[PDB]
Amino acid sequence: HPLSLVTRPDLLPPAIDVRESAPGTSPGYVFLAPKTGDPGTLQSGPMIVDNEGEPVWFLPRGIGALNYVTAFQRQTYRGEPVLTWWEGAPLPTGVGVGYWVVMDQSYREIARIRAGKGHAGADLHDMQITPDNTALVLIAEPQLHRVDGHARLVMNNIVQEIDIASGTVLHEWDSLRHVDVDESYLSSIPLLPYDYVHINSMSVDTDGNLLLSGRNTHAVYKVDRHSGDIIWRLGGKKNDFTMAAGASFAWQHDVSREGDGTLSVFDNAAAGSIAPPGTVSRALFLSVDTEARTARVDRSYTSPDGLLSTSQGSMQLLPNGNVLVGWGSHGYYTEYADSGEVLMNASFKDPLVNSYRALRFPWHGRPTDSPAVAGRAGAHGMTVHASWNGATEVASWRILAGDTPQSLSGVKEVPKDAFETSATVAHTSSYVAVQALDSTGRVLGTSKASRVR
Ligand SMILES: [Mg+2]
Ligand SMILES: [Mg+2]
Repeated sequence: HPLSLVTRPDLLPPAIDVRESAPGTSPGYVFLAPKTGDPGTLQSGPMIVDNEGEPVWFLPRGIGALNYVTAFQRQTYRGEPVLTWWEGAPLPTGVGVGYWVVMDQSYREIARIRAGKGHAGADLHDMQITPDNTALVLIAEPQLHRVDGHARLVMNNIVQEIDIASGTVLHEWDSLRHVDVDESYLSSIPLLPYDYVHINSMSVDTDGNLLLSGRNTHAVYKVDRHSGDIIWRLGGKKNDFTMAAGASFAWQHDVSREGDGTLSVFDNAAAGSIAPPGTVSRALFLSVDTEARTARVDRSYTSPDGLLSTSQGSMQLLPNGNVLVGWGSHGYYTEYADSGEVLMNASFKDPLVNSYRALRFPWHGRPTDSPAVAGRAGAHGMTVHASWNGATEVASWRILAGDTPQSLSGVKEVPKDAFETSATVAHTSSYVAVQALDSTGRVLGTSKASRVR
């Protein structure tokens, strides 16, 4: 697991093993938020890696076990590509109270999305920036609710649509207001708040209505954007559609409408003893017929390692037709072709490290700092180390050497082959520096002059 970096001893990004990387893997980078279940004694935060698992960007923003990072992905705000992730405190039911960070391509925070007034914070499970520059945020707050005549404590879910610039709440959807408690499949703990629906995904369908994934009800709800009425229920105790054998899902995550028209559902299909022997989690693409009220499996993708993710997970349809799956509780992620052939299979070197999602996006990082450099003298001469956290366009490094910071001269150019590239030179100098070069040889940035040690 994380070996020391010479130029950045403050960064300890988790290591990843790519057991298979066949040709045809979609371009772009993989977005992860590694965590040690929670405080793991290892760094955690948003991470961007390449197809070899080598880190491209890593930002430690963990605060022990009182405040951690999850649900890292790329979104679009005001037509510009941005980074979003969640930070906050965990709760016993597995939900959290926190906020969402919005950061630009220069890696500075440009916005922070919080729950509306009157609520402690937003839940960690999902958040979606709409093309209307609004925020779909999930609030999970305990409320007293009369079930079977008994007053009980239940885990209510509120979905708010919030303008980013003003923070004003434009729409609000109360789950206890449309979904009954006895629709849940989860057994009742007498002291814990009854997490009856446990929404973990929010998506906007092609018609503008909302698609909400209820984990503990095994159901997907189509909600009118304005009136808040439930259009239909897919799965669960009040299912509107006819299901085949393997079309029914359970404890599912990450539901969205795809370009081909199918509905994507990550069927975890199990929980942690609170599943039939042999079941595996599967990535589901379903064709739903609203006229006949039926839904069948278009295609499904299973793990080559026979994994059964009891929680978390993600799926993504890539532009070339590939399917990228994040196995959630299991620290694996797999990219398939349409035919189901495995193109990329990767896992964290530490088995205790996992990520909520594993998504692929193109990214163009423009760091506002300078490259980091370090030089160590020796018998051969000098060994020069170079890194630039967040830089995506660096193709090679130019090594500068000189006796004074003002008399630096270029001695050697080497390709970038890792997050931190190391190269030796047959000379010994008093100062070294590096220049990051893109594929055409244009200079992207220059490090400070570093005294050789
Ligand atoms: Mg989302
Ligand atoms: Mg998805």
